Amino acid sequence: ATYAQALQSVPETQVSQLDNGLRVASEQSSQPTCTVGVWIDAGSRYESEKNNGAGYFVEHLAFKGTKNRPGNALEKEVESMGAHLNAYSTREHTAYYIKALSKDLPKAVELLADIVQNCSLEDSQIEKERDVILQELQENDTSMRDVVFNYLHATAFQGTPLAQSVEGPSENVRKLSRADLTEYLSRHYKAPRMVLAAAGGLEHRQLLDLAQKHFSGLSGTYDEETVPTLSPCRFTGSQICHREDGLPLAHVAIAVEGPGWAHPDNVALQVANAIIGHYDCTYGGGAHLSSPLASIAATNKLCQSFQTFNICYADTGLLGAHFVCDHMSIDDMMFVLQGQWMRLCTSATESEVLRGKNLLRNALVSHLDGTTPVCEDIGRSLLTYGRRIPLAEWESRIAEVDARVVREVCSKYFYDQCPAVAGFGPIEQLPDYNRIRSGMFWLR
Amino acid sequence: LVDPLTTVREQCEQLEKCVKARERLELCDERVSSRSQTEEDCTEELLDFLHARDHCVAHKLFNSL
Amino acid sequence: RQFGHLTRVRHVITYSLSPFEQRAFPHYFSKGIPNVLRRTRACILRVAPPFVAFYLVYTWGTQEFEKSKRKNPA
Amino acid sequence: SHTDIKVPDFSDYRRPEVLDSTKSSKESSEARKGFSYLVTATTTVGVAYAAKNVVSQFVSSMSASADVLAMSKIEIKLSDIPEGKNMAFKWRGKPLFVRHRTKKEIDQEAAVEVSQLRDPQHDLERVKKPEWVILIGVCTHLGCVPIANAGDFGGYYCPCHGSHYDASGRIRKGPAPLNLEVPSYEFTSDDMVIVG
Amino acid sequence: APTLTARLYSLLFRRTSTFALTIVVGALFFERAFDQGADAIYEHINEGKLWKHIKHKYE
Amino acid sequence: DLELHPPSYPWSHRGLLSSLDHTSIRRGFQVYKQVCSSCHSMDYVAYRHLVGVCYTEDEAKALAEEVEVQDGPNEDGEMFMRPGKLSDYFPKPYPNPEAARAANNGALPPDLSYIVRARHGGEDYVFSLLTGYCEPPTGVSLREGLYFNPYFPGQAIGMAPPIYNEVLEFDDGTPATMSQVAKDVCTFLRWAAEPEHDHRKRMGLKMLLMMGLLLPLVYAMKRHKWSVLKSRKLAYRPP
Amino acid sequence: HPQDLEFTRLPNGLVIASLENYAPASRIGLFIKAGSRYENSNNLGTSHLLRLASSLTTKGASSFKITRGIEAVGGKLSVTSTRENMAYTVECLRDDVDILMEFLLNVTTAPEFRRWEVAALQPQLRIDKAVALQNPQAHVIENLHAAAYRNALANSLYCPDYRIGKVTPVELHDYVQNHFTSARMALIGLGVSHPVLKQVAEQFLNIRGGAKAKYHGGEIREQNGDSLVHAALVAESAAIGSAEANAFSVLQHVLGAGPHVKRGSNATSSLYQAVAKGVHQPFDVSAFNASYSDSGLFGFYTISQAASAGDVIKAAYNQVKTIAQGNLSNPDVQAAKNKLKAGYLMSVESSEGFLDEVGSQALAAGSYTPPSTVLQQIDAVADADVINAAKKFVSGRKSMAASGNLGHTPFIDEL
Amino acid sequence: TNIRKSHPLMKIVNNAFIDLPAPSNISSWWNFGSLLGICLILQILTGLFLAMHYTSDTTTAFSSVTHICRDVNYGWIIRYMHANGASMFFICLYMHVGRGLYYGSYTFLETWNIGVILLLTVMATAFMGYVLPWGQMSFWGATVITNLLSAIPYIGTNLVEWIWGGFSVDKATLTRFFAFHFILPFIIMAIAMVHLLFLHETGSNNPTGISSDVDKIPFHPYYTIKDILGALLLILALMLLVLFAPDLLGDPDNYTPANPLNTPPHIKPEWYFLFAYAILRSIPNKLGGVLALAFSILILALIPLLHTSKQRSMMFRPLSQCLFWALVADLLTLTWIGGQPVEHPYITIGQLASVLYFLLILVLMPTAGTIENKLLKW
Amino acid sequence: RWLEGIRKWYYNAAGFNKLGLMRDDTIHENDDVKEAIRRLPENLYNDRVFRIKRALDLSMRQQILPKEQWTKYEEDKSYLEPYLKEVIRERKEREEWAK
Amino acid sequence: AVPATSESPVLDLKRSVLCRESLRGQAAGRPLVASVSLNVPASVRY
Ligand SMILES: Cc1c(-c2ccc(Cc3ccc(OC(F)(F)F)cc3)cc2)n(O)c2ccccc2c1=O
Repeated sequence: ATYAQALQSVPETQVSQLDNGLRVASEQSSQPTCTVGVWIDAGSRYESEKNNGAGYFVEHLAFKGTKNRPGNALEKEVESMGAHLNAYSTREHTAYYIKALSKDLPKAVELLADIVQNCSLEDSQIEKERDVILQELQENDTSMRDVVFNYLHATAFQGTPLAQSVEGPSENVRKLSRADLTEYLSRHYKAPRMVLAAAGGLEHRQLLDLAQKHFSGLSGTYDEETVPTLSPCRFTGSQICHREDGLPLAHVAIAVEGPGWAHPDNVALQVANAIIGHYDCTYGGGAHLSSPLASIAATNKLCQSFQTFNICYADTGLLGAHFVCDHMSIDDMMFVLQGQWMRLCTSATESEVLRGKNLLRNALVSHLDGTTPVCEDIGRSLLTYGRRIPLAEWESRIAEVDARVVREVCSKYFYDQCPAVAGFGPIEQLPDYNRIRSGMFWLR
Repeated sequence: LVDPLTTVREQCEQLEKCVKARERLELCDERVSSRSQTEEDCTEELLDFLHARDHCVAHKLFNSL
Repeated sequence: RQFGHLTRVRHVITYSLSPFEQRAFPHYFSKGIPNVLRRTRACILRVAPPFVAFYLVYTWGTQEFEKSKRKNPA
Repeated sequence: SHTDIKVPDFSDYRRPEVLDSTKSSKESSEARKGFSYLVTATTTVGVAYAAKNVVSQFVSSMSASADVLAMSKIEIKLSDIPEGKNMAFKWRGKPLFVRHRTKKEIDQEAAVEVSQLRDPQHDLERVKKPEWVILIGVCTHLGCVPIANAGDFGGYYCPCHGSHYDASGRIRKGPAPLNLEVPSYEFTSDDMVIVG
Repeated sequence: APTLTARLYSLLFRRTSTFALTIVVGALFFERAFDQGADAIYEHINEGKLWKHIKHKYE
Repeated sequence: DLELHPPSYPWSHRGLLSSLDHTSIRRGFQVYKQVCSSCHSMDYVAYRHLVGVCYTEDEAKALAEEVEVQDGPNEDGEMFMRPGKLSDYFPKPYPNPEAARAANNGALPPDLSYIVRARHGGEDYVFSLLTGYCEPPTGVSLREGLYFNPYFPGQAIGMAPPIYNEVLEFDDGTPATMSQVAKDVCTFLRWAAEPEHDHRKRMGLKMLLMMGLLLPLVYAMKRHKWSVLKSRKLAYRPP
Repeated sequence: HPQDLEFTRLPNGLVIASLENYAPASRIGLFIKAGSRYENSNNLGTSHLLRLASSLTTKGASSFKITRGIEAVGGKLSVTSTRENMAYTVECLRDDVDILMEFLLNVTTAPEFRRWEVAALQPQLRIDKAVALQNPQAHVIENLHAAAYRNALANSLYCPDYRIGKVTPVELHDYVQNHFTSARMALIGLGVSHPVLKQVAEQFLNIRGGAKAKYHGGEIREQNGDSLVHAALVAESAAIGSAEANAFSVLQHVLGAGPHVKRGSNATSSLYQAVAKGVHQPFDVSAFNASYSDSGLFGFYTISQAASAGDVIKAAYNQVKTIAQGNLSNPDVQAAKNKLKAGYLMSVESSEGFLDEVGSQALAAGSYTPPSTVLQQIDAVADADVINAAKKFVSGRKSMAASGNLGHTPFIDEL
Repeated sequence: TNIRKSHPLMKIVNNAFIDLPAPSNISSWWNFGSLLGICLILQILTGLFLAMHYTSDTTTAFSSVTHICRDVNYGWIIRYMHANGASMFFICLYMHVGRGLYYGSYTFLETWNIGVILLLTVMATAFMGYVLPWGQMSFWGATVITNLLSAIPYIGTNLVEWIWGGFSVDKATLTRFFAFHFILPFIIMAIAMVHLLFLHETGSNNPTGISSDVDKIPFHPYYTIKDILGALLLILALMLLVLFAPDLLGDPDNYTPANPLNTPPHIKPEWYFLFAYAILRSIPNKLGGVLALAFSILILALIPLLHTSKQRSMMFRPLSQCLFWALVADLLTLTWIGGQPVEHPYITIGQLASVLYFLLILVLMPTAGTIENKLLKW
Repeated sequence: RWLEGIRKWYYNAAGFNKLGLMRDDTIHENDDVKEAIRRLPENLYNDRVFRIKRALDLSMRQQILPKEQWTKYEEDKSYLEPYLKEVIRERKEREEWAK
Repeated sequence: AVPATSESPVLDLKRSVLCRESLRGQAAGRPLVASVSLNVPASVRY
């Protein structure tokens, strides 16, 4: 029973569509539990400046009652059947999903439908959830990680909708009326922009019929003027430096323009990012770690933590790394990190790329474990790719990557290219942009 | 053989700045050569004349060479 | 003393662009010429007066040396 | 909140190519780098041109000056030296012997024994024209000026230690290690020779 | 086709090895061009004044 | 002791990138040869120096052969006299300065090698001196042999006017007027003092062009690097 | 080829269990009765160092080879400690299981614990503890146990400050040699055949063999000036494997055991509503239920404002008293059962959590109880059993722990 | 981590020339340090190459220098680069000092004092350099200037004949002047390194005179690229002189050989000494004149002590600014007057200028500082 | 009193106000001033830090602020006086005690 | 091979809580678990 074989007999993903244009997608196995939910092409990128943070504001109101189940009736019903109700918003994707017993899937699909379509959005409930968001925005200021990433976007995609934070500026939070929220909803929550995804013990045929029963009313036309169509986003080589010596560790986040969801190069870039990898001070490896960045970082106590990323958006993204370190280490961290990018561009080896491949194989095979991550993979893949890509296909793309590919792909995006830099905290040492930009090429 | 120099020195000599300076020269010519026993001479007045003359000579002597 | 041990600074954000994203000479004549005239006007009557004085003490002293070397009519 | 921070408008400073916020900067990236690196590359070519000339001049300084090149060569008139007689000259602060050789001296120095000599050189490779032998008039052992038309071998003889040179300038019997020196020369017009 | 500066970058300036060989080649072509071109400008400015121009009269 | 400084004559080499008139040098040499060389030395110019400037190699060899020069010693231990060659310098009139004084009533004729460089005004000065000899003004006379020149310091010189109309016939048949003879000899004395003149100016042009190229390029490189900082915005955002 | 779990207990005591499910990935876990409870007051924090100490040099593999070799094949090695067990786990693609297995056996059966390597590792105790104690839940729960017990379960998972830098190589050897034995070990696997696991366990995991937890009731009070006060109050509950334990688990979900809806107000949580009635400022309350081989702790954990800690704790305690007096309808106990039933199945939904339950059961009991049998045992809890659990808690000797500005946090004897 | 910060030699270079934290706002007046180094290297090279062809024997000396210019390959361009390079040096020096005065850089005491030493050493070098060609101004310049030391009581007359190595400036003087002239630039190089060693203890001053620790940028690339541009402009100035007017800043009398009988009309040192030469000639008494010429340079050592203003730079100080530019214009007057014959009106102007020089430094600019303070309620 | 005309003139002539600096920002840092600065409260120190940063950046560009934004003679608070006065008063006490 | 839920630093200032909505989920309900690894950041569970 080999690995190549194992991939062939992974459960396939079923794909059907409704009249209005809602896609229904399903992965089945004999399991006592399930996860089902609605994924929507909606988020901060689709928001203008006047209504930024609306999708986030909505997310707060989603579980606060419906027309059919007023106030805490929605809440009570989820709790009493042992179900778990959850939501998230990114810059491009809003998503609501429910984890339930398999037998309770009809009611599960019904409740999701009631949340999306018949959302109360009460006057008093709005004014209550207004203060809640303001306090979350204050909590967020205390998370240096969150702040530096919001900054990276803000400078990287400056003067576009991708510069905007998901949560919105406090000005908007304090002013957004119920008129704004209902207008936002009817414009962006449409059947062709949406996907109903489900995983666990679930007959696909049943889900599709349940979608008919409850999601038929979903609007799938747009009027004469306007049809949501994202403009491309201009990446800018830029720096944002929030100097705040009062904080005890420095956060730096640096990235070049990535290719975005569609592009095959994403597979080779994943392999490269796996080579460099990630680290923190609790890792068992230390000096003997495989990644030269990690082993050098560990032995010289350069940083407390770092990760490589590759963030994907529609026709663009952020490819790089984030690190957290001592105020005297920022220069040396940058040096070694940029040194790694250069080494992969120019001189990546077969055996290290093989390691990267093996990491990535492992990464996405074990991440898709349990119904929730698989439900999410179904939901979002249908929005981003237009399909679920089977594990067997990922494996074919991975086997195709050799040392030559990693070089050529990395050179495209990293070598002699302007990055976006965000730093926060005691960043006195944080290298000058010219020194950073000169560190994106080698003289050889 | 006529020298272009001595032609131009004549040409320049009949200008307002020259003729005024040439009269200053002739004043002291028949002031010192008329008076007896004064140790004063007329170097100064000659050089005033030549400064004005040879400045003009320079400006167009080199045309004939 | 190294970068990182210079001094204490708090709550100051710095935004900047890559040199490949921008032009070397933005508004070089448009904003340059007026800023030059502003800077010239600002220092002119601190800088200039002594050098006017030099010019005068010089041109006075020069032709005074010439006059002194001539004979006096007496 | 920190969400209130929005990056200032940089439009005044931006390149034309990256003004359009709805278009990808990736189109213009190949170009914008090209322009700026061209400036750098052009500069380096200019600096190279300069430094080449500066270095090259300084190097030139150390090579022979005009007045040292002036004494490099000496012209000799061949019609001014009769057949048989030697004529001395002053060359690079040395005597310089030019000798018109007779048809007897030519044939007599032609069929000499090659091996017997201390410094084995045949006559047709010591000279360019058979009737003219040009040599430096410094005795090779410890430096004297050899006297013409004397000695045992009938060429040049030295009263310092006891050396005997033949008519071809080769050491035959004495303490000298290497023959009298054959300089670098060429005949120009059949009447004249330049040594040097 | 991409722009002129872009062709220059991808073909000559991206790899630092090609960038350097470019400089060395270009400097040779520049040197002979500049020298010959500037000498022409000098000798025209001083037409008939130089030994080079009056050489023929005594040969 | 009043002073008349020379006017600025429009020389063929006055301009920034203007070379010396080499034919004028060739005439000017002959004015040194025929007129000066029996009074003034010119120790730093040899017969080889003329080659590729005013005369060919063969012409300069002929000019060198024409003159006497001492050489030695020969094997006898004597100093002989021989016909000159390219390597010989222009020969001094007298054996020493003390001899020179006796031949000119006390006054020593200066060496002319650097005369253009060693006198304020240069070729403007010498030209004025040579052509400026005139009758003295009234009230004036010097010692018997000290002549009147208005351009010489102290107004009196111990040199007989050396040039006049047809003091020589020129090789190329130029009408030898006093003005023409002075102009030519000055052009030669300019070259005598500064042989580098024509090369110097060639270099100047090539430097001006290279600087015309490099300065705005290096200035552009400067603005490029600095543009990170010139653009930057600061904001103070306390809690 | 549709597959369910296989099971073996060797004559030497060791359990092997394995479901061959033909997934691309393979998780293998060696579970050992070697948790913090098996330390005494002379070797405290030894198990903490031992948890950091895999990937030190072994007999068959170097420190370098363990790290490089596992990373080479994209794999992972984890070491997990409770108070009662230690769990060594390896993941990889199924083609590399016998490479990872070789490493797993080396780590657990033959570590060298070299003096220079063990000494070099000592500062990692401080880093790992420091990080963990950033969660205030860690302070309170570690103190809660220390308060509630005299010895075994009182032990902290993290090495006491005074012992950091002082855990010797001998102590590490002693701990492994005394606790990592066939009689105390269960070797679990997914995506690997049962016959080949059995043969590994017979040939490489046959090694020879080597006090009851006394409940005390105390309180521990960390004064630290936070504007929020974490606090937990428990009484002795029952032992895992007894039927009474199931009653406590149901009582936990009647009272309220964490959130069901994102940003939700917890309308069915009995505790949260009881507290939210009196005091509206920021807070959280949950029922706390630990269950061990010897003993158990049941109670509740509050997070409250410094000034409101008195009000919140007493409000929470009062809600348990009404449950103990008899105020409890079927619809509540039905809801609570539905939660627990769903929660259990959801915890074994992933193949990570499934491995944890298979191995967990294998140590504390004889064999594997299927999900269907567990749900039937939840249903077996009558309303009467829930009221007895509550009654037990109310009249039982109390243990408490707090961290925060405790100026208005009451003592046990103030309650 | 890198071998720029690790390697013992690269570490020094990385800290002094690359990662050096420099103020963001330093102006063009900060380029002159860089340029003085370039001048120094430039002199050493051209100088060494000239020394390969020169001879210090009195008879052959003048002839060797001309032999360089006429027969040595590109010997002329080397020779005139070296002579105009000495002018470019002194231009660079006075600009560099002026910057220090105006912006109050002299508060960096050790840096400043070593500066004064450097100044004095460059002066000694350039004085002895001008003698080497052995023309008129060389010989007679050296004679008059040296012989000022005979005005010292008791010993002065001995001292003069000890420098000379004889009874006039002759054979032994020229040879030793060649030896001292060769060695001194190397000594300068060493002292210049001590100069920077102290500068990098504090880092650089800037135009505001306000501490720049809140806004330092790394030296590379910002000021490496500025210094390249500066060096480029320095080469232009130098080569403009060398190729278009090599005789402009020199004197004609140094093209006739040195004559111990025939005295030149108006004997004077090279342009960069003329200000202090004028101060010497103001005072009628000779020993007084020497002590004034001495104090006209050494007063630089006194400047830090004379600082009164509560602000460091003259940027925010109108009265001082004017008095500074008066002091500059006065120095330009002393250079003019220094070049003139000793007669009316150049005697009186020179006396009046010399009074004004010391008056500005010792009385007026200190007073101006204190007036400015009291205008700001300080 | 009567010299307030000249003080107002001098203020604008000096022109540190054109960079948005207050007088006490321009004070040359000796050992007393260093200590006085070190004793400033968070707010006054960080203000000082920024005002200077802004001025240095303006100096770097060779520009000034808009005239509305210039420091107004009347609004120039003497923020460093109380700290510096005491630092000096303290040192003079130690210097006295040292005799 | 997957990075953890939270990247760990030592001496990094703690994250604030301001409301009920962020504070629920925190109250411990089950006894502690501790993992350490080769690849994944170290975690402590309820
Ligand atoms: C060291 C420094 C230099 C500097 C000076 C000279 C050089 C090049 C050089 C030229 C000659 C040279 O010769 C010798 F003998 F070794 F000194 C040595 C180096 C480079 C940088 N600049 O420009 C500065 C400009 C502004 C502020 C501080 C500095 C600052 O601190």
